[PDB]
This record gives sequence, structure tokens and C-alpha cells, in this order.
Amino acid sequence: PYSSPPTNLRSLRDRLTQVAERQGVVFGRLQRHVAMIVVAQFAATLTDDTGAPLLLVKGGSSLELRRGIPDSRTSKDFDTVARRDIELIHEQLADAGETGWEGFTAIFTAPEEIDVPGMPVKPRRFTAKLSYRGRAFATVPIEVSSVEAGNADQFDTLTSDALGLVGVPAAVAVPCMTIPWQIAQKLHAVTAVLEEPKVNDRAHDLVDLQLLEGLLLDADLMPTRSACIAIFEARAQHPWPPRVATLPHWPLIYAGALEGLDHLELARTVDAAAQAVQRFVARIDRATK
Ligand SMILES: [Mg+2]
Ligand SMILES: [Mg+2]
Ligand SMILES: [Mg+2]
Ligand SMILES: [Mg+2]
Ligand SMILES: [Mg+2]
Ligand SMILES: [Mg+2]
Ligand SMILES: [Mg+2]
Ligand SMILES: [Mg+2]
Ligand SMILES: [Mg+2]
Ligand SMILES: [Mg+2]
Ligand SMILES: [Mg+2]
Ligand SMILES: [Mg+2]
Ligand SMILES: [Mg+2]
Repeated sequence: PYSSPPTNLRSLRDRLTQVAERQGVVFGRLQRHVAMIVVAQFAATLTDDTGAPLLLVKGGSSLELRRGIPDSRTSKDFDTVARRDIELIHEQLADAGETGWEGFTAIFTAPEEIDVPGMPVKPRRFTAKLSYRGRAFATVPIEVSSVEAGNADQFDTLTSDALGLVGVPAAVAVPCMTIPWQIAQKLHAVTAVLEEPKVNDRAHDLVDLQLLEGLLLDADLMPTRSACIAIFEARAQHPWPPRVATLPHWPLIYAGALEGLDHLELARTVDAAAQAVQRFVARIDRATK
């Protein structure tokens, strides 16, 4: 177990190689996970004047934090929800990246807005160029979206020991959007009907929705039902409860989304996945306050 932090990039990549092989994961998956953790630590330093998070992590990065690399889909985006205007978010991140964290620094590209149907303030996308001790390390796509209903009223705090395993001991603690709101948002996305030039490709959300249902265990579903109502009404598109339809090109997209998850108990076909998620929708709608 390394007693000092990596003295340079080459030492860091070499150490990541060894832990990846020891853990039986793909090197590039572990390296991308570490880049995401670093970006998340920068985001965790962003706080209002009472000390509460300004940014909550969501999406595939959140699921990898909750379940670990072996039990989560491979994803690349670092999706977040902000409680402040994004022009404030970008500058605060750029400040945090210059100061750095445990030898990591980052520079952020300019934010570009994205068109959306159902939120008045459009999300933003930019990239983080990471370096470790002066030398470029990795790039992370970043998406920042605005709060919806109560989806930033609370947060879970997740961790990862990946950097500790390579000799960087500082504690990792990442504020994340809670599961009820992740479910609401993925249920809306996976059932959305997009206009004629576009087509919904989000079969992978059917995998994540199965994973999120498992994470809720025997919890009461009332908070999830409430979150689902709030998001579907907030967006004012298709109504709650939706129909979990599959599109003709989804069979192979869903199969792609299962890559590396053979050891889990998941629906193995897109039809069975849609059936599972439809049962979850009905069970959510049933919950009685
Ligand atoms: Mg706190
Ligand atoms: Mg989500
Ligand atoms: Mg995602
Ligand atoms: Mg996968
Ligand atoms: Mg996002
Ligand atoms: Mg709430
Ligand atoms: Mg908050
Ligand atoms: Mg659809
Ligand atoms: Mg709950
Ligand atoms: Mg559909
Ligand atoms: Mg097929
Ligand atoms: Mg499986
Ligand atoms: Mg069921």
C-alpha cells in the first residue's frame, strides 16, 4: 500500500494499472472513475453561505458511486444539478480547478446551452481538462442543469476509496441527488416522445431504473411517487403514470447497456426490461400516503 502520493502522472498511471489488475477492472474504467472523483471534489467545495452544496451529482456517475464500478454501467458524463445560476457555477468551478486538489488541477471550457422541451432554463455543457502535477491527465464532459421542484432539497453523500488505493488519502465525499428524484427523472426521460428529427435512444435508462429499484430495497415508495408527480407536472409533457414502450431500434441498444453486468440479476431482453420497469411504475403509483 503506497505510503506517499504519486510523484507524477507516470507514477499515477502506473499505480492505477496495478490496482485495476488487482481488482479485475479495465484500466480505462478506473482512470475515468478517478477523473470523475477529482471533478466531484472540485464540485463539493462549491457551497452557499450556510455551507450547503451548490451542486448535486446525478446520472451515471451517481450510480457508479452508489454501486461501485463492477455493478454499474460504464458512462462518461458528469451530470449535476445546481442551486445557483450557471454563470456563477462555471466561474466557481474554474476557481476551484486552478487552486486544485491533492495535486490535481483543471481548466474548464466555455459553457454552451442546450435546447430542451420542459425546463425553462436550459442545461449547459462544457469539459474539464484535468492535469496532475502539471501534466495533462484526462478530460471529463460536464452537464449542469437547473433545479426542478424539490430535487435539490436534500442529498445523499457518497464516497469512493479509489484515490486512497493509489496513495492519495484525502477523504472523498460527494453530495448526490437522492434516489426518488433520480427515478422520477429517468422515468420521464425513458418514456419521452421526441419530435420528428430526433428519436429517443435511452434504452440504457431501463438498466439504471432496475438498479435504482433494487437500491430502494423495502423502502416506502411515497417520496418516489411524490417526486414522480412533481417532475411530470413540472415538465408539462406526457402525463404520469406513463407507458414504458420500447422502440424498434432498442433491442441492441439495451444489449449494449448490459455489457459487463452478467453477474447481476437483470432483465436480459429489452421486452423483459420494459415489463419490469412498468411493474415498478405501477407499484410507485399504488403507494398510499
Ligand atoms: Mg452537510
Ligand atoms: Mg439521474
Ligand atoms: Mg445517465
Ligand atoms: Mg454496461
Ligand atoms: Mg445531465
Ligand atoms: Mg424531496
Ligand atoms: Mg441544498
Ligand atoms: Mg418513447
Ligand atoms: Mg425514499
Ligand atoms: Mg416509450
Ligand atoms: Mg437483438
Ligand atoms: Mg445480469
Ligand atoms: Mg414489482
